[PDB]
Amino acid sequence: KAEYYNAWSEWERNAPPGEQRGMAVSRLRDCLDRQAHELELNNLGLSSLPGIQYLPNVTKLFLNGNKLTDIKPLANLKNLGWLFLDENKVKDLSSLKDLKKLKSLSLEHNGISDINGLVHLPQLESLYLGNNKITDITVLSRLTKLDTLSLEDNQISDIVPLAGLTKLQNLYLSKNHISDLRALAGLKNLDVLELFSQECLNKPINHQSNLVVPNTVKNTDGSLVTPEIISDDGDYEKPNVKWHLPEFTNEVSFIFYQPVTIGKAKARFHGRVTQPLKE
Repeated sequence: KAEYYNAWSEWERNAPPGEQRGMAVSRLRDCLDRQAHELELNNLGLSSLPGIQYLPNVTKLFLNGNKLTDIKPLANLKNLGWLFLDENKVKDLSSLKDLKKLKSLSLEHNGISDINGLVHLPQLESLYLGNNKITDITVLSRLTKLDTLSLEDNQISDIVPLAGLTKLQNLYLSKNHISDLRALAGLKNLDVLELFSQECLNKPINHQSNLVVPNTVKNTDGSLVTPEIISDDGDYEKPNVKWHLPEFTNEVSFIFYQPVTIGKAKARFHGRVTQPLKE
């Protein structure tokens, strides 16, 4: 504990060129001294953590509203059940690998794209990944104990990794790039499902005066969703969206609004497909 108090003072003096490192050192000492289960470090602006070697009574770590980029210091908090890292800048989760009791992880607004470190947390029950940069969700197929998964406001178009996650009950997928719901067809245990605000972007094609674009928006059974609104006087004749474009234009689009039911869960699958055109 002398060595701990010491490490923490050195760290307190390395604030980069508005971090509340005094308050943090106070909280760390209070936590260690009382062998507390909770270490509350929210909104301190911290850009790093010192060495923390042995807080094995700590089961709840609150770090919302800091600016951490490296969570290697958390690696030995092996008894953590709840970890909150909202609005940090963490971009690799491999340092969590020995946290086998972790049940809840919040990591909103970190800008993370590489979530492969989740492979080490098969017992996770709640995972909050809203507002990140996630395109590749293939790790999530390992997280078969999740009850709650937020993936909203990411860059996800391939949801196949969720297809076997039948335990899922709360699933937030709004503000992604999802046009095909088939991966959700077996998720009949859902209560909450959010699928609004999709913005899907086709690869460019050449402009033609008679344009014919296959519809790519699919229900959970693979059937095509009839567009609601089509740009530029276009029409729909399944399976195609059609336009007459006597002059070049650089894009056309269409909007879809589809009630979905998966088990008991009811949601609106609602979004836009954009088709860029090359002259």
